[PDB]
Amino acid sequence: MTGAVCPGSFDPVTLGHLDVFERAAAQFDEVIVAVLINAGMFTVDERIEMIRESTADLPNLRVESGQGLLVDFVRERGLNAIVKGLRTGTDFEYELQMAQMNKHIAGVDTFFVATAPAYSFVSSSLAKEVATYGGDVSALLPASVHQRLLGKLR
Amino acid sequence: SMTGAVCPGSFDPVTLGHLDVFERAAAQFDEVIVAVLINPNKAGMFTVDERIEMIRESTADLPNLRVESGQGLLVDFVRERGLNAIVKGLRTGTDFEYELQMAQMNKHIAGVDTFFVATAPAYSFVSSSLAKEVATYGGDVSALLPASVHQRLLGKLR
Amino acid sequence: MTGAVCPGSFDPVTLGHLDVFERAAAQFDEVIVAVLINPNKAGMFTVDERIEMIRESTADLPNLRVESGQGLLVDFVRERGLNAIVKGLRTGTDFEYELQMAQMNKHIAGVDTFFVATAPAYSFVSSSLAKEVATYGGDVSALLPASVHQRLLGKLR
Amino acid sequence: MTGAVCPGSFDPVTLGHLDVFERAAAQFDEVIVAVLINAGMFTVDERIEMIRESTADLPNLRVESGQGLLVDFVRERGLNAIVKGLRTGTDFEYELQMAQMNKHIAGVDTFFVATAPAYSFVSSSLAKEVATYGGDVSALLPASVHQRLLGKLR
Amino acid sequence: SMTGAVCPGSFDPVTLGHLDVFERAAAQFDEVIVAVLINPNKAGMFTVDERIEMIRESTADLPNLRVESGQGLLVDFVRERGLNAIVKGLRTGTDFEYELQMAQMNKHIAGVDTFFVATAPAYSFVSSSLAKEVATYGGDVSALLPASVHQRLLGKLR
Amino acid sequence: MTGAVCPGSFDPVTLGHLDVFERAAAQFDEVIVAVLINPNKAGMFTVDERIEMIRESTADLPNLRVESGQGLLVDFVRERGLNAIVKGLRTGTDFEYELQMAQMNKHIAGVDTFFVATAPAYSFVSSSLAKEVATYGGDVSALLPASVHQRLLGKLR
Ligand SMILES: O=C(O)c1cc2ccccc2cc1O
Ligand SMILES: O=C(O)c1cc2ccccc2cc1O
Ligand SMILES: O=C(O)c1cc2ccccc2cc1O
Ligand SMILES: O=C(O)c1cc2ccccc2cc1O
Repeated sequence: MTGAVCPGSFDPVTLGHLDVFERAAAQFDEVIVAVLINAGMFTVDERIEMIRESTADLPNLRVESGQGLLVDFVRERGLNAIVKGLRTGTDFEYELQMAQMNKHIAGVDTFFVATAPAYSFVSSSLAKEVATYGGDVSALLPASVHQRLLGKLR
Repeated sequence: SMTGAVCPGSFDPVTLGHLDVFERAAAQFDEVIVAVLINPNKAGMFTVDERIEMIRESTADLPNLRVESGQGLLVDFVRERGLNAIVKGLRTGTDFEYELQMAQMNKHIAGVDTFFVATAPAYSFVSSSLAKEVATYGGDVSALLPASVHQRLLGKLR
Repeated sequence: MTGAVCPGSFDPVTLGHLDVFERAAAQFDEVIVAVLINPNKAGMFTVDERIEMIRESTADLPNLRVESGQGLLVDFVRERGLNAIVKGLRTGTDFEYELQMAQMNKHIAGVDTFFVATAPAYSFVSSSLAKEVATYGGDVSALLPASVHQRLLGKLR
Repeated sequence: MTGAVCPGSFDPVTLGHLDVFERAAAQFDEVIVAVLINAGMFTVDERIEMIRESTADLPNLRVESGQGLLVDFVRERGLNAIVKGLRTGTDFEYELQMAQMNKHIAGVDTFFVATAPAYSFVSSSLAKEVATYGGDVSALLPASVHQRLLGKLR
Repeated sequence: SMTGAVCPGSFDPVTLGHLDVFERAAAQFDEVIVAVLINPNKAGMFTVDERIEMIRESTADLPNLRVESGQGLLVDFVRERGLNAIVKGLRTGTDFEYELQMAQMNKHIAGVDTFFVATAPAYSFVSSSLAKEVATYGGDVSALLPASVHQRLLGKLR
Repeated sequence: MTGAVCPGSFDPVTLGHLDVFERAAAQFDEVIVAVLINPNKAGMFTVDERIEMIRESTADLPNLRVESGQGLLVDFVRERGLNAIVKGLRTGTDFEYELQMAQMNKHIAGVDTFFVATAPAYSFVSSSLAKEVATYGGDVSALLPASVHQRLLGKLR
């Protein structure tokens, strides 16, 4: 009965995120993608849909929204592990501070894994920015997500 | 002879990480001034008087440390009090590259030195901002703050 | 034939920037300083002021020119028939973010980014820190070109 | 049937290592501590004994020695995950390079987890050095290990 | 006008990460010299001639790039050839702080500039040393090295 | 009453080190430069040479003294009734390792470590890089005190 939570705002989910989801799904019996309710581009419902569409081939993964402390989200589902992806530009020092705080207040472990090099420079924010000015980010997002992004811009 | 250093911050609220730095500064310098920043824009959770009071309660055993508020250029605060050293603490999550930039700038414009000290591992992941955030949602940060600060913090959230 | 673009908001240009401009001008046949303007946030200096301050402090570099733009840097670069960006490094540079942007810029447009460390004397000035220090009276005269310093004090007063 | 490998030379195992072992053991069904055969202080057999003694309360953990590529060690046991601890002084950039190489050549994922703050500054090398000159490292090593270290020095 | 840069290393053997840097330098400078270090102490896997040959095969499409061996101070190699720029690549695992130190030193003693460029993500985790180590134990690094280098490497291991 | 120890192998002392010595001497009542010797590896300079080069370049600091030692730094510090180390930071400093050692030193002996950044002009010299550069003829005269430079060239010849 192993399991981990993969947190984020995912506005929108990128192939970097999906790579991490797939690795978590391959190494834990159960994975929950935790979508933060927090001024963004997609609604929570749209963000969940896009992740669900992109993870249809991962039977042991589900997608849920949440608010407040991540460790409460994790513990209320009977788990005590977080899997977080690393990419170029991740503020790792801040992630370490939060990992140590999260272990202290709730006994939740955080496992970090590097995203694949091909997806190591995409972020939700940079993808939106580049797409806004007509840059081609189609190789960096799930095909579904890419078309919905184009819709939001145009 | 008379040595001295300034320990700067907003301290909203003071944490055990801050206190650890205060104690080390007070042990190594004849005089220490904790400089509490007043910021006219972003008003935090505690007033400047409340922040000073919380620092004074926490540093009651440090006779050579005093607490003062201030505004503007830190190196002016320092030099106005006849000193020319700043002691700053490092924790997990400190933007150290930015701290180094500011240290080199402060040396250049006013001849003030900056000494960095790492907080104890037990207190290395607390920050004022993260403590407030965790406490707001009912997380237990009582092991990371002075006892009286924790009491006051619970009060401000109700 | 060779050429590079040196990008920034330059609000105002510092001696750190000028050091990088000079090195690029010495190593490439042409250099274009790209003054990138955000149409949705005014800086301290207008575009014409920014360009004027750069021109006055680069007058001894015959192969350097200054132009403003907005939107994607790689479009600015490519529309001028170039394929290289030269970016300075200083103390406090978010290099991980710069690397992310460099890899994205190469991916979307085939543009290369070359980083160069600014001289130690100029390694701790930034436009933002110079403005902050000068706002509260600190002496930044040694860190900014003559074309900038008193104009900066002017804006603050 | 989840599982991970925790690699090292462990010469000797520290409480920082043990903290990582315990977290891996809590989050994966099976954990293998992989002890490198590589000029050190303890023999491979002694290093294994010390880890086994220190992990007696972890029923799903075993300890084995090995040589050559770590990913071959991992894959030959039917697993494809490595759990590696982080401490103050870890050369993380090099660990990331190796993680990306290991994923490329064998499809093995590497999960990084920060050791507890109390154990974040001990290393096998620094513990030996300090102990050699009479420094007290008893709070940083398993009680068994500490006494055997004293034996090797005296 | 005539611009130029030197790309230094031991290249034992050259990798696709190196080649990526070579290609970018050759695209941006009128002339590029790949400088192959001879070290009298630590003799690696390939002789200097073999290393030069492997680089030349890999750079056959770069007419403005040439390969030369050298010894001693890199800035002397650079200045002796009438140049004053070095182009160095960055990958995962590069000791960048040390590279910055050396760049500032090289500017100070000889007025030589150093331009850093990040290798493509696909080639960002290969290094000469790690490629040899993985290959020695039968790992497949053929996607990370030029085709002829891979062939030669398999030969040296038998 | 107050005091700090400035440790290193100082083989040879650089202007980066001297900058740190001067700042410590200005901020503490006494400063001891601790020349740490490895009995199992000879450096370029003997202990007496190292100490002599430091004394000659610190003659204008009346509250600084120079002593050699070996073994645990914290024993050197504590046996002199002190409890503070002052260590310089430069470009290329392995700060993560320095932090690890600082936390260990606090744990085993209660000794505090204060880090200070050396001046930008001296931020890229190290004993090791100065020796390497000078070995192959590079000019490091501006990075080392007069007490060192020609003695260094002497050793290399
Ligand atoms: O930082 C996050 O990504 C985050 C995601 C959450 C997702 C669901 C509930 C709480 C959450 C808290 C977070 O800090
Ligand atoms: O950044 C600070 O912590 C700071 C504190 C001050 C405290 C008193 C006066 C000026 C100050 C300036 C600062 O930048
Ligand atoms: O780096 C290691 O810690 C390591 C441990 C091993 C342990 C057993 C077999 C191979 C191994 C290879 C390694 O690189
Ligand atoms: O570090 C190097 O890669 C290096 C290469 C050289 C190549 C040719 C001549 C001198 C050289 C000096 C170096 O430090």
